Amino acid sequence: FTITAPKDLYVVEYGSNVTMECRFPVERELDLLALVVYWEKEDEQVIQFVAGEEDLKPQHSNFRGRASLPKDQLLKGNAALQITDVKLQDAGVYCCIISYGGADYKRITLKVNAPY
Repeated sequence: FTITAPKDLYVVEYGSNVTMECRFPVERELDLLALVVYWEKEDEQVIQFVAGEEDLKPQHSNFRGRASLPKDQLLKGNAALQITDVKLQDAGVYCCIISYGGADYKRITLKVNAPY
């Protein structure tokens, strides 16, 4: 079991949206109840999807209502993190962690260009 992140780094503009791919193999048919997904950013949880239960942790989360896991991508084996209305603070090293049978992780860097 190994996850593939084709893009190692993403460069985006302040105020825009970004979707960071994180793909895992589905042999035959997907059992959401066996799937665990965490996205972190430098020892800070962005979002999690654990056996069908999603938690944004918007308890003073820095991504209160801007982070999501589109389920049309989850079902295709892509645990993509979508961040809307990006801010400078969002730049950094993200970690995508998946457990589906086995477990693996990939680091992904986000760069945010500011206005002039």
